[PDB]
Amino acid sequence: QTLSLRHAVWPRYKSFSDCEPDDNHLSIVTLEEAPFVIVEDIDPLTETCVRNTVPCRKFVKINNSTNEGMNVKKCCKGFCIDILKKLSRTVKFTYDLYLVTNGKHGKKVNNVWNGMIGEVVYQRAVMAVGSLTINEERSEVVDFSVPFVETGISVMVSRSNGT
Amino acid sequence: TRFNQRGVEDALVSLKTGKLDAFIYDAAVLNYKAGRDEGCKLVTIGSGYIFASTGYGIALQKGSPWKRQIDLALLQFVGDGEMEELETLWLTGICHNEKNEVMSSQLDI
Amino acid sequence: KKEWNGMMGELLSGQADMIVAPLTINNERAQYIEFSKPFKYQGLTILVKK
Amino acid sequence: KKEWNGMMGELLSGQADMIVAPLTINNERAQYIEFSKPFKYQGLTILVKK
Amino acid sequence: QVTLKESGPGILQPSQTLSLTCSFSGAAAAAAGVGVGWIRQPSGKGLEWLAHIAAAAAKRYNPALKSRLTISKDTSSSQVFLKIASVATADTATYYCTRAAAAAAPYWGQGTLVTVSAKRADARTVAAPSVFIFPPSDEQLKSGTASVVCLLNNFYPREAKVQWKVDNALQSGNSQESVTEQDSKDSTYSLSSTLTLSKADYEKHKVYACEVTHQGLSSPVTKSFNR
Amino acid sequence: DIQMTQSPASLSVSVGETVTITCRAAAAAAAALAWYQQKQGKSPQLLVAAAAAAADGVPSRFSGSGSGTQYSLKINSLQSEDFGSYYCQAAAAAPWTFGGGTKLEIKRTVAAPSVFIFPPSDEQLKSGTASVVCLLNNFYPREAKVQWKVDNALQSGNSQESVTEQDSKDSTYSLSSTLTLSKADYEKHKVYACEVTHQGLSSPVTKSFNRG
Amino acid sequence: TRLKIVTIHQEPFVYVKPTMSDGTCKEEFTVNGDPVKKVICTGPNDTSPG
Amino acid sequence: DYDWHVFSLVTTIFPGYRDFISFIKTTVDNSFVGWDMQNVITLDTSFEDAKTQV
Amino acid sequence: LEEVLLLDMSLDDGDSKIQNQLKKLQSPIILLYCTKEEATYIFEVANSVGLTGYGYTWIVPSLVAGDTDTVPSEFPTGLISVSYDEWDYGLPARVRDGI
Ligand SMILES: *[C@@H]1O[C@H](CO)[C@@H](O)[C@H](O)[C@H]1NC(C)=O
Repeated sequence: QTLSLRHAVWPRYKSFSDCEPDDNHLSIVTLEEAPFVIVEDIDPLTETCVRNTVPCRKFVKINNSTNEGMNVKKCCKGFCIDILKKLSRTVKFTYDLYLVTNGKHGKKVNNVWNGMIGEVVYQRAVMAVGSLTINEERSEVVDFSVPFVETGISVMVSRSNGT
Repeated sequence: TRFNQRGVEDALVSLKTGKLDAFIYDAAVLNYKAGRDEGCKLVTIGSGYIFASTGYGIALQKGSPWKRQIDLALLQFVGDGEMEELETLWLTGICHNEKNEVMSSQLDI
Repeated sequence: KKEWNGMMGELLSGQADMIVAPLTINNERAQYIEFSKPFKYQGLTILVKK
Repeated sequence: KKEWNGMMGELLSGQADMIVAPLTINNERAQYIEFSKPFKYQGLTILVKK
Repeated sequence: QVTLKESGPGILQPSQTLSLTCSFSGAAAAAAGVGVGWIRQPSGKGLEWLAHIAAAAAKRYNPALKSRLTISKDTSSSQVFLKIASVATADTATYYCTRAAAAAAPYWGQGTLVTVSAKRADARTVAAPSVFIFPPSDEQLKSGTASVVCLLNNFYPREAKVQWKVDNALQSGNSQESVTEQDSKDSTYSLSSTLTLSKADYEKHKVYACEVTHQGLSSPVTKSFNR
Repeated sequence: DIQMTQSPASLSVSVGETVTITCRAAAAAAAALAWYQQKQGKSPQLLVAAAAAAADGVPSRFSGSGSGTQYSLKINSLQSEDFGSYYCQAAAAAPWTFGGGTKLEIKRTVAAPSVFIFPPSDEQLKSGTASVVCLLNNFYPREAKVQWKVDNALQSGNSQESVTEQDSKDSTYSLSSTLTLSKADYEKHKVYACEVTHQGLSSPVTKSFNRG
Repeated sequence: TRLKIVTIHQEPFVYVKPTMSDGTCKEEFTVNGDPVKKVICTGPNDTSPG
Repeated sequence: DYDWHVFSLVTTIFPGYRDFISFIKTTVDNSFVGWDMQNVITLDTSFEDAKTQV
Repeated sequence: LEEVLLLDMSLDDGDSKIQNQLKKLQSPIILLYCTKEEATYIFEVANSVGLTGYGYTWIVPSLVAGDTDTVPSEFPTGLISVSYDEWDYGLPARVRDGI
């Protein structure tokens, strides 16, 4: 009375004989950082997502010591997920998200990229969305888009009392 | 070199109890923390006047055909106003109060 | 037919190669010109007598 | 199984005939019942101790 | 430990499917990172790209061959199945399954050869040397020193081992091993050798030749050039 | 797809001295290059990752330098385990293409080619063909050209070469060029000659085949 | 190499002033004394449209 | 399991279709996942093809 | 615009491919350009597929109408078409205006 599947994600198949690569699916890689990208366990009661969120295959290693792991389904919520929803609606492309594995955005280390940028440069993931800072060093190897929220090296102050 | 903080919450607590006079860090995350902070004791300053004023964005594979569509969609979303609606939905609408008058303490020397 | 007059009309006509000015990036312009990455983020406010 | 209890739970089973009580008109209930024309208009509010 | 082993037939007819596979040990195919890929080495040539898969279950292919390549992984046995149908005769070279850590540089295994051609149980001359002996003549052996070597030709019978009088002709003035298989166009093969041996090595009541024990018919066949 | 043209295939250095080898590709933003060393009869192995990170178990003197397009490998003192080929790949584009490489061998130039001609035998004469072999033996440099004269006319198309590997004992080559002739020209013209064009030989040793 | 640039009068982003008497540009310095950089600027007679 | 909530049903007049459509509708009624039966159709390509294509 | 359709109608096997794209026209609002001889058979194909049903709208030039006096009884009611002022602007009026 239980279902098992050989492949956790559904592979896409060539329909008949048509020379058209399925360009409308793009493995998008994200990074866990609230509130832009936040992680929720699948609702154990109904085994689904609430509609404002999106499915995402988070790869959890089996144990802190064991290197083995599974791409367990997980439910992705936030602001970047919503803007990705609107972007997918307007551009009309499907997608199969999966979270990062190295845990960081990515910084140059011995001429090697890591993290989100590392997984995007090697063309293992076409588009990358989340809380990513536009930077000069990153613009060299990766192509960015028009920013939607500003940022910088800002300062904050404790709110002083009235006088 | 002497004023480093171990973590974000460490410096946040220090500012809450006044261990440090000010905090220097990423603009958006500090805006977000000042949003949901208890009592609105933190203030972000500049109205965008920040050094190395850059933006968050979406990365793409180099020279991908998606650049034009992605950019056009993002600009359309910014122009019509749903961008700031999503902002208010998920960003720091909390606090955002007008500090009219805190109790005038004992008029000191 | 509706088209561009003055500034964007001048630039799209090829009489100039670039625009360096306080030009506001938006979807309608981004379709037919190309904007470099921004050099100053800013917004729209209101000016009134003091 | 999408089961019901309460006034509607005992009505869809046919035990009763008419619910005379402050029952609120909405979509979910109207699927398995029908409602007379509203006999008292109302809204939702809060109590706090004075 | 980290062991790579391959599995595949050494020969196949063209226009068929090859289902070679490789198993990787020392880690898992789902070990949070390092995966398995495949690389092709044409004989006496550079290399061309085939495919790879990482632990996160992402597969990438070669755009030139996005018609017939298929690949799958089995983490339970820590192995990779391959499926390559509609093969072509130009595939007569080796293959390499490789450990494919996330960097652009994978770590390679021993490698396995595949030979696809018109070679069968009745192939013409591709496999293992055939015999040719002296015919007579009285025109060339009159002035200089003499040399007696074997003529090799026309050789299908892979059921024959290759050896040349071990511990007698390794360095005894012979370029016996220098001569290799002369790859021709329409499967034609015939070769020779030479020994710059002194005169006394011919007439000392011991005429040397080439001797091979063919276990297809189990005979000690001899071989000696021509005139 | 990225083309990638390597260093000239004619590069070799004597044992124990410096050498530099660089492969040239497209000048786009491409620094994620991988460097391998190749073993004859064995599996090729890594030399440097990312053009700067030498792999584990790599001894010091294979210094991988360069940037942009020019990515070079420099060797302080060539040794026995350094022998092999050198391959290089770039990972910038979607198709990942390898390099051509270059064989490395001791640079001791001795040129004393030895030419042996052997006429067709009676078995292939019975078959209907004539396979006549011209063998160049015991010459180090890779330059070896075979010109076959039939009635003082250069022959082409039916002369196939057997370019052999560089052995390690005496570093010499044995190339056998075999000619397949029909009985028609065998009865038309009788004498055929093999000439061995060598860059070091100003007077090559040409020879015909004896009667019968 | 010569790129045609077109802009619009917008303080403090684009300051426009008349030339000197000889057609050159008056040399002024900032409060810190650094040279106030200048460009020739062939502008239309915007003072009176018509 | 593959998150393909969107679906539509089509069937012919081969026997057993009443039971199949009834069971599918009843299962749609009870489950909490919220299936979206955009249109259920029982056509017959043997008869007029125009309506089938429509 | 949904899709521009270029039709090689007089091709024997072209019709075999034609139903592949003609069936792929979902928009009720279609504009047509052909001749009357072409119009008859293209309308027959559309009817065999079902492009003449409810919702669908046909825009055609005066060429497919040919001589509107001989009304093609096969063509569907509700088809809207353009023509010159034939029955109002009479031939004597035409010639007198030309003179
Ligand atoms: C501001 O006033 C509050 C009293 O409500 C006091 O607790 C707090 O310490 C004051 N701020 C500082 C920086 O002392």
